[PDB]
Amino acid sequence: DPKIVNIGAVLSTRKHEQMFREAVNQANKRHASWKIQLNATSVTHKPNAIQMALSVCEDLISSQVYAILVSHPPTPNDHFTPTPVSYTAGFYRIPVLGLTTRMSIYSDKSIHLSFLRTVPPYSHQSSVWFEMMRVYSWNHIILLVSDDHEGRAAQKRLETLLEERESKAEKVLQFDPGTKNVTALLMEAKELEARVIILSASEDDAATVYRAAAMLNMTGSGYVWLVGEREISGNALRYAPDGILGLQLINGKNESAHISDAVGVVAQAVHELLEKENITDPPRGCVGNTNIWKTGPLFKRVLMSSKYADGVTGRVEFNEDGDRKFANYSIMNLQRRKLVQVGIYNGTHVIPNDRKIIWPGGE
Amino acid sequence: NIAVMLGHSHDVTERELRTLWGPEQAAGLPLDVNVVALLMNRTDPKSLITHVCDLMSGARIHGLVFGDDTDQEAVAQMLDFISSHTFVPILGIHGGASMIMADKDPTSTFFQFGASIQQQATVMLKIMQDYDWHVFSLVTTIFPGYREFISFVKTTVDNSFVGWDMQNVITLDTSFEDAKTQVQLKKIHSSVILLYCSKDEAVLILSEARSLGLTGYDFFWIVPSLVSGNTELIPKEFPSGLISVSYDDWDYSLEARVRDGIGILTTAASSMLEKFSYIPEAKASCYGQMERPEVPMHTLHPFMVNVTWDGKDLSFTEEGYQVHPRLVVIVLNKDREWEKVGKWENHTLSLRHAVWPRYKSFSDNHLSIVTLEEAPFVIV
Repeated sequence: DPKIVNIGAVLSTRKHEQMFREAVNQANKRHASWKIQLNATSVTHKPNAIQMALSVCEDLISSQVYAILVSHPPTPNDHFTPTPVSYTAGFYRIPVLGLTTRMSIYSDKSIHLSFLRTVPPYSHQSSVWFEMMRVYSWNHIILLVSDDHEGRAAQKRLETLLEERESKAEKVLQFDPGTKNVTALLMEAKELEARVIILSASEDDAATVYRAAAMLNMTGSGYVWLVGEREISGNALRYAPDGILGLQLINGKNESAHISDAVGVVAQAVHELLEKENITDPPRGCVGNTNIWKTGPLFKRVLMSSKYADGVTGRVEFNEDGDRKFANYSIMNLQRRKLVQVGIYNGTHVIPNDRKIIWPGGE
Repeated sequence: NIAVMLGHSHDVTERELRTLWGPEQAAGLPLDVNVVALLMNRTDPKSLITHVCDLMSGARIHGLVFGDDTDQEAVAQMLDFISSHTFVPILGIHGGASMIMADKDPTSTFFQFGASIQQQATVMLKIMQDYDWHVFSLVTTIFPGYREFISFVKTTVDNSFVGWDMQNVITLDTSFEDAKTQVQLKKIHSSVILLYCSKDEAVLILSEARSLGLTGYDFFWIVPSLVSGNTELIPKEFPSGLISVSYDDWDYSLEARVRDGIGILTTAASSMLEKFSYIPEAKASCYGQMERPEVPMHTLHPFMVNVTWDGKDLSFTEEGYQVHPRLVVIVLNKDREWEKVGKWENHTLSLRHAVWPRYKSFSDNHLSIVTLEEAPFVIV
């Protein structure tokens, strides 16, 4: 006879909730149905944070879940989507999955000790920076950073990669986030021996840096640019010199494929795990219990090593830190607006297209 | 104002006796404030949220000096979240709200007074060089903070002229059954071993290492906190003589910690009134949030970072680092207990042992030459 398990958690909108339900029903028809059923629940987002924490604790209590999906809401530019949920599920050892939450704070494991995600964060963008510059004959590098967390992570990853090849950068000129004057920093950067400015800012800061560099006569005639995924979308695209290489992720704004891949991998892991010793049901209540269950870390360990092959996004596999390995970025280059695709990177696998590359200036 | 929550899970030494005096003392910062207290029980997220929200109905211009007793790690994080989306500065004292978390959101205000891992490493390097050992290895395992631990250790080693011998960095991360662990254990040959693991990982590593013989009469282990708990709950397989450092609890009692917290809050209020002449409140509502954007009126952030009390100064900085923590160094006793040698009070260690007692590890030519100064033969 079947045993009921209740994976399923917060989504964005009602249409997404119905899509999640149909996806889990699809995941039931394949393989087992006479031992395990795994019906799913849902609940939508709310503006107030404490209300969301109370709602997610209700969700934990009333169903005794085994995992949690935490896809981001439709109101952007908050980065708040998974944090409150995570903390609650961090109290116990029930893993949660992220869907579109590309940020670098969650990559830590001393502060979000029960978090997974099927998207790669920005440090891998630094890695592709290094791979392209290494095979492009450009080994100088002069990188700019905003004094925050994500900038520090990106710079640490880039320098760590650069150490193995035994090279060195030129400057780590960093600027205060959300500031208004950056003229002095650009002026200081002008008189050096570098031409490969690399910046990883956040939207409006990148826009104001674009404006300042435009005024200071830095665009064109050498001094080629590079920019991260978020540095060319939004208002930043308005203020931009020709020749940027605004690297960006392919099939990342979509969420249908991600819901499919997540339910597939979770179901596979559960069917792999219920062949074990005595497993305890997860805690419920939220008011009468205060202990973590024993089979939490074992479940996370099982989930970590899992190779869902036949998916919509390829061989999804999990790097040991909890991120997603082997993504596919599209190196969109700009020329007379309307960013035009120029190549494809797939992990030590950078391959250009047959199109034409123009640099700042036009030479 | 200023409310304190407790409930005496273990130490029932409280009742109304805790709610005694406080800001009155001899402090010259009087206003419409009280010393309201509260008792509670074991903490769960729903109960904790509800209790703090209920206290927010009266704690208009107040704060909380909450303390815990358990070892659940998420307690500090939940406290951080509450402090974030309530604008009420709070502190942590005992146990659960005592392990310092690495990073905090800028739009938050709370400062637990534990001690940073880097501070522990600095004190440990100080004591190691004081005994002039220098050569050492850095066997460890995979665990959060291990990478920054290693990098900080290396950078601190390189940025001085005393000449540490750096070698034998071991970072085994492949379980404990293959040949890599065996060869890594066999390769080390020094007498000073520095480990860093997580509780049962450290005990399993030591149980493997004792069978190799690295646990003789001339070896040291200086494990950083980690395997210390909050009592004398050392595992039975911990042989003896394990050097460690930890936060002090016997030269510092909670009855004084609460007094220090009350004084810090009152001094911060006095500074705010001396610089802003008005302290508003934030007692709108706990529930029904997401109804107002940021409002930087009387943020405590600039009014605490350089605050002393009754001469004694314990001002914090950025994160929960208190600049002057009362770290204490302990050793494992013969009767499976923790000793108390030296106290990190000033930048000097002020140790008690002139020479090392040569603790028996498990259950030879150094002598005493005596001479006095005389003539151009011995010079003082």
